[PDB]
Amino acid sequence: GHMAETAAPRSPAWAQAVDPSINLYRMSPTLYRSALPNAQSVALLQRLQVKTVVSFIKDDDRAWLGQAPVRVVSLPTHADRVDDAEVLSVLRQLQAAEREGPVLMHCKHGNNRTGLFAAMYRIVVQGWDKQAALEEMQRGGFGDEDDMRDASAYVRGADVDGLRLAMANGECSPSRFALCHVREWMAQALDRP
Repeated sequence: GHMAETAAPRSPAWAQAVDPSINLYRMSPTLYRSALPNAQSVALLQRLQVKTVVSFIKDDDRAWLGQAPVRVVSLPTHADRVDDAEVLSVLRQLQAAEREGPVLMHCKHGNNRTGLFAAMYRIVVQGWDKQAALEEMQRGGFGDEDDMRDASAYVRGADVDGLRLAMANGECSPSRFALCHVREWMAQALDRP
C-alpha cells in the first residue's frame, strides 16, 4: 500500500510485511497481525492456515470469505471495552483457536491495541518469554518493554473498579448473532462456481 517505508528499526527478522495490502506481517507462527479486514485477504489466509480472523461483521463471515471456512471471531477487545476481565477473555480465545492453527488478530485502526495482546498473550498462555514481546514492541504497540506506550492505556482500564465493575455489569449481556443462533446460518459458500 502507500505507506512510507522509512520507519521502524533496521529490518526486523521477526516482523516482515507479507502482505502490504491489508498490512499483514509475519509475526511469530502461533499468531499473526494485520490491520485491514479486506476481502482479498481470503486467499492469503488459506495459505497461512489462518482459519481465525478477528473482524466485525453483522452477517456471517462467509460473506467475504466466500467458501473459506475461516472463523471470524468476536473478541471482547473492543475499541474501548478491554477490562482486566476482558483481556483474559481475549487471551483464552486465541489459545483455544490455536489448536486449529495460527490466528489472525487485528484491528482496522488500532495497531497499538492489537500489539497490547499480541505481545504478551503468548507469554502468559503459551509460556513464551517476556523478550518475545519484542515483535510488537518494535512495531510500536508496546514501544518499549518497560516504558510501555499503549500498554498503560489498557491498564488504566484495568483498575480495581475496572475489574469489579466488569463483573458487576457483565451479567446478562450475551450476543445474539454469534451466541444466540444466527452464527453460520447464512451459507456455507457464497463464492466459487
